[PDB]
Order: sequence, then structure tokens, then C-alpha cells
Amino acid sequence: AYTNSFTRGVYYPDKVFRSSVLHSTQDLFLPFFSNVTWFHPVLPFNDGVYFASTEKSNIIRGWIFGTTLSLLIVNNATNVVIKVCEFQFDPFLCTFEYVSFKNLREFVFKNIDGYFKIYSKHTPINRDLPQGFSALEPLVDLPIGINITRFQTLLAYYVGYLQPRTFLLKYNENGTITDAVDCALDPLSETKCTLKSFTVEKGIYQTSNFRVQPTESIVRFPNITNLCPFGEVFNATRF
Amino acid sequence: ASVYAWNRKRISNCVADYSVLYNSASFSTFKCYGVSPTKLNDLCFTNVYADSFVIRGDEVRQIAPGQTGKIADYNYKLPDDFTGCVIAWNSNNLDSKVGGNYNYLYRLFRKSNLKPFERDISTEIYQAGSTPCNGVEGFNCYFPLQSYGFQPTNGVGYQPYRVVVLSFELLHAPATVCGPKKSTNLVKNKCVNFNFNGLTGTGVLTESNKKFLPFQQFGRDIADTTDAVRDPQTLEILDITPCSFGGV
Amino acid sequence: SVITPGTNTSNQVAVLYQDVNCTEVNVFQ
Amino acid sequence: DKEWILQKIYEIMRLLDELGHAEASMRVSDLIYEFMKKGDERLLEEAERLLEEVE
Ligand SMILES: *[C@@H]1O[C@H](CO)[C@@H](O)[C@H](O)[C@H]1NC(C)=O
Ligand SMILES: *[C@@H]1O[C@H](CO)[C@@H](O)[C@H](O)[C@H]1NC(C)=O
Ligand SMILES: *[C@@H]1O[C@H](CO)[C@@H](O)[C@H](O)[C@H]1NC(C)=O
Ligand SMILES: *[C@@H]1O[C@H](CO)[C@@H](O)[C@H](O)[C@H]1NC(C)=O
Ligand SMILES: *[C@@H]1O[C@H](CO)[C@@H](O)[C@H](O)[C@H]1NC(C)=O
Ligand SMILES: *[C@@H]1O[C@H](CO)[C@@H](O)[C@H](O)[C@H]1NC(C)=O
Ligand SMILES: *[C@@H]1O[C@H](CO)[C@@H](O)[C@H](O)[C@H]1NC(C)=O
Ligand SMILES: *[C@@H]1O[C@H](CO)[C@@H](O)[C@H](O)[C@H]1NC(C)=O
Repeated sequence: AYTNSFTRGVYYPDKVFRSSVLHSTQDLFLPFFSNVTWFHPVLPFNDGVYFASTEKSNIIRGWIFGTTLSLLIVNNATNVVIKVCEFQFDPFLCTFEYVSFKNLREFVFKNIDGYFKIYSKHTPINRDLPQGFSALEPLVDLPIGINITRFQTLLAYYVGYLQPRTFLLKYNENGTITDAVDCALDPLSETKCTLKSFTVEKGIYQTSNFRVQPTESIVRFPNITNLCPFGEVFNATRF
Repeated sequence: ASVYAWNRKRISNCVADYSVLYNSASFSTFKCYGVSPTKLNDLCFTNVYADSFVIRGDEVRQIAPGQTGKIADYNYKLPDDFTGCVIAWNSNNLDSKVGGNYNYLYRLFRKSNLKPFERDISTEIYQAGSTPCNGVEGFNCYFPLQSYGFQPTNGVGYQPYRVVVLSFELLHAPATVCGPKKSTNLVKNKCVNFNFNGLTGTGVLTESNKKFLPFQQFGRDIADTTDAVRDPQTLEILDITPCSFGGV
Repeated sequence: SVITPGTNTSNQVAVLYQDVNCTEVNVFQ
Repeated sequence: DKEWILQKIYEIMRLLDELGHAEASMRVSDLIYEFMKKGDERLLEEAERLLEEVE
């Protein structure tokens, strides 16, 4: 099963206060209206993961991230426990350790230069991912230096992947992100990002450059069948 | 721990306040290698490993790069390119017993020298002669270890010393261990040269009426310049204005 | 170039590919 | 002959622990370390001399 991500997976890319301003930034974001896998299993991590879930009884408690499935994140009762160790876990519910449908939870997991960054948002709901907009804020940053290529969800949830796309983020008077434009979604969004505005006035605007791409690769060399006598140069009996 | 079976403590995800040890004046030796002992506080490491062991006073000199001897070679070996600070102190009134404290051991008989940071905890009988031991001690067969009979009345070279070698892992990594970087005080309504967790510049800091989100540390203007900073200790927000200038 | 009425009227846009022949990219040359 | 010399130095340090003279044993221990890497047999004479001082 698959769902429509609509306009979700946007997070505050930094810890910088901005207000009443439209800021253009390139980072790993979930593309707007992207194809998200709906799990009503070990999954790829790729360049970062958008994770979301809907709950009735808080069935999802944690995650496993690593390669040869590593670090374990478990929300047991009231205190989240994070450990990075070799583990011998179908899992179900040491240089670093840290301890902290009706409900929608959204998370962003990315690993840059050894830092595992976790962003999240919580909101009440009353099928699949609701249409609307909110931004996720950083809560945890783990200075581990660990390679992650795959991950597993521990017990409905949705899994998408982040891409190096440019977004125009609109900050309100109180510093929150209230609106965003995915600059690669359509020509109108390209215009909005180019003009750095969420409104476009009547007219014609140059926003990009079209280029016809190469298909295949043609390689041509002359009809040479012999080999160069390097042996007679480097393995010679006399110089 | 014993020197043969030395114990490794991992120091990570913390503030390495080396001044606690350096200025304690409780150590007889505070010898550092590769770094001045007074510059440690300005460094960051991936990890620090504290290797704990007991030796006699005349063996303290062996705990160093380039050294040889029954400890340097058979119990606790440091590499020629070793970085870290080595500390030791006299424990004659703590670690000795009347009649001799034989609870701690070192290896005396060994086939070959140890690799850097190797820990051999084997109890196999050493074959000194040409004939096999076959698991039995006797002529030319010896259990490799010897206890240190530390007595309170022994001469200094034979008194117990506690040694805690600190090994510094400085590879590409996210910082896990950093020294005690300390703050000064706050200056307001004056032109000041500031540094807030790496955010630097000059200007006049005043109390702001801005509200940052709980995770935001500083703010910026449209022309991507800083105009406000959060106080790391008070968590209040201050505005930064340019330090006054103009033509005359 | 993106040709558009203001977004206060419509989000429909037309796109002009400058100095190209359409077969390379309502299509009007 | 070298094997017997090492054995004697060893038996001497063993006795020194039994007699309650750990310092003397530790001195002999050092003679063993050095002896096992050298052709210098005077280290036996030292092990014996140290025992005589103790006994
Ligand atoms: C995801 O891709 C499948 C084709 O494999 C398509 O049928 C489905 O409608 C797509 N869903 C979304 C949200 O794009
Ligand atoms: C969560 O599990 C850890 C064990 O890793 C335990 O120490 C902790 O107390 C548990 N938390 C709660 C709220 O029970
Ligand atoms: C992570 O994987 C890359 C190859 O993609 C490898 O070069 C690097 O050493 C790995 N890092 C760790 C900590 O395993
Ligand atoms: C900013 O927060 C205050 C509450 O402190 C609220 O009254 C105000 O409406 C908020 N402004 C915006 C644009 O959300
Ligand atoms: C010289 O001989 C060695 C051994 O056969 C060979 O590996 C090497 O490639 C030869 N050098 C050249 C230039 O052929
Ligand atoms: C900063 O430290 C002081 C103690 O010197 C303490 O009173 C104060 O509450 C601390 N700041 C915060 C935000 O807790
Ligand atoms: C522009 O949008 C506003 C709503 O914010 C609307 O009241 C106004 O009539 C619109 N103007 C035009 C020309 O459509
Ligand atoms: C486009 O290419 C076709 C050939 O396929 C040619 O007949 C036509 O005139 C060209 N149009 C332009 C504007 O170049």
C-alpha cells in the first residue's frame, strides 16, 4: 500500500530564529506529494528517512538503525532509552548511551557527518496521512559516528525518503514555519522560489534553464590491436 | 586492577576537566605525551581510555613510550607514538598489608614482548627449558605470574604505586570528550567583543523582546546576518546592534 | 519561463521553452 | 647449565616470599628478568647473596 505525503516532512533545518521572512534552503526533505510506503520488516535508510505513525494504543515503541542488522531507540513507559552496541535481538518489544486513529506522530531521521539527528511533531487526529502543514523540531542529536544503511520499526506507519531538494520556508512573526514551497514540484513552485515569494504577480518569469540530456555514451578509438612494449623499457637487461 | 590483568575504563560523552587531576598535587608523576599538560583543557578527543594498574616504585619509570622492562614488555605496553597523560602516585599507606599484600600480580616469565595496549590474562605454565611442561610446574616450568608482596615497611622502590595511564583517541569523529571550556560574565548596553558557543562578533547587547522557539540559539536578518542571541546560561534573548560608527 | 496570471486569480501556468523546437522537450510552436 | 641457574634464582625468590621478605623477593625478581635475556651468570651469585642476608 502507498499514500500521498501531501506537504509533510518539513522540519526546522537549523536552530536559527527567523521571523516574518521567506528563507530559501537546500537540505534533505521529504518531497511534496511524494510516494510514501504505507505499512498498516527491515527497510532501506538511503539518505535519510521520513517516518510517521498513527496510534490508538501506542503500539510502536522504537527503532533499530545500522548496517549488518547498530543503535536502538526504545520508548519504554515514560523514559526513552538510546543505546549503540552490537546486539543479538525478527526483533520485537558501547560508546554511547542516553536516557530521556487518535494520535499522529511524525519523525525525521537523518545521519550527517556522524550525527544522528531526530526531529519530531505530535498532533491529534480524527485513513492515511492527513493533508495540512506543520513543521518538525529537533529534539535529539546523537554524536555517534555510526554508519546507517537500513532500519527497522519496532512494535500503522508510513516510510518515505529524504532528498536534497530546495525549499522556500515561510517564517511567521513568532519564528515558526507556517508554509513551504517545494521548488521542484511544478513550474509555479519554481516561480515562487525564484521570486522568493508565496504569491506571484501576473507576468512572465524566467525560472530555469532547459537542457537536452545525453542518452548513451559513444567511445571511439582507432583499430589498435597490439600492446605497447613497456616490458622492453622497464624490464630491459641494459640501460 | 593488577598490572598483568590491567583494567580499561572508557571515558566518553563528557567534560574532560583535566585541571582536577593536574592541580590536585596528590600525584608524584603527571607526565604527558604529545600535549602540554596545561593545554589539555583546550582539546577535544573521540574517546579517552583510563588504564588502571599497580606496580612498584622502581617500575614507574617503565610506563612510557620507548621503554622496556618486565612491565613495559610483559604486562602493560605503550606505543612509541602514544598520546596521552600518564599519572602515578604512592599508595604505601593504602595498598600495603602487614605480612605483605599479595593480592596483586605481574608477569615475570614471557616468551615474547606485548603489543601496545595488549592485555594477556592467561594462566598457562611457561616453559623455560627444552622439555615440555605438560601442565605441570617444576624444573624449568613456571606459572608466568608473580605476586607483589607489598609491605608497609618496604623501601620506596618496592612500595606500591597506583598508575592510571590516559590514552587519547584523536581520529575524525564527532566530539565526545571535550575539556572544561568556561564562561566569563555578561555585559549589556556596552560595545563588547563576544563569543556565544562559537557565535562571534562585536556589538552592543541589549535585552530583547523577541521570543525564540525552545530549540533556537540565535537569530538572523534578511541579509543573513545575526541580530539576536540566546544566553547559554540564562536562556534569555538579547538583541545585537552594530557597535556605533560613522564618518566625521 | 513561466507564464502566469496572478496567483490571486489562478494557479494554472504555461511554460515557454525559449529557442527550442517542441519535439525536443496544449503544445504551440 | 643455564636452565639450572634460572631454576635456582626462581627457588630463591620463592623462599624469600615464604620467609616474609617481599622486598628481597622483588629484588630477585629483577635478577630473573635480566638473566633470562643475558649470558651473565653473576646474577645467580646475587640471588644467593640476597638470600644469605635474609637468612
Ligand atoms: C505510487 O506508485 C504506484 C505505482 O507503483 C502508483 O500506483 C501509486 O498511485 C503511487 N502513489 C502515490 C501517492 O504517488
Ligand atoms: C526503561 O528501560 C531501562 C533499561 O534499559 C530502565 O533502566 C528504565 O528504568 C526503564 N524506564 C521506565 C520508565 O521503566
Ligand atoms: C561508512 O561507509 C563508507 C562507504 O560508503 C566507508 O568508507 C566508511 O568507512 C564507513 N564508516 C564507518 C564508521 O563504518
Ligand atoms: C505569538 O505568541 C503569542 C502568545 O505569546 C500569541 O498571542 C500570538 O498570536 C502569536 N503570534 C502568531 C503570529 O502566531
Ligand atoms: C617485469 O616482470 C614482472 C615479473 O614477471 C612483471 O610483473 C612486470 O609487469 C614486468 N614489467 C613490465 C613493464 O612488463
Ligand atoms: C545557571 O546556573 C546557576 C547557578 O550558578 C543557576 O542558578 C541557574 O538557574 C542556571 N540556569 C538555568 C537556565 O537553569
Ligand atoms: C486579492 O486577494 C484578496 C484576498 O486576500 C481579495 O480580497 C482581493 O479581491 C484579490 N484581488 C484580486 C484582483 O483578485
Ligand atoms: C522542428 O523540426 C521539424 C522536423 O522534425 C521541422 O520540420 C520544423 O520546421 C522544426 N521547427 C522549428 C521551429 O525549428
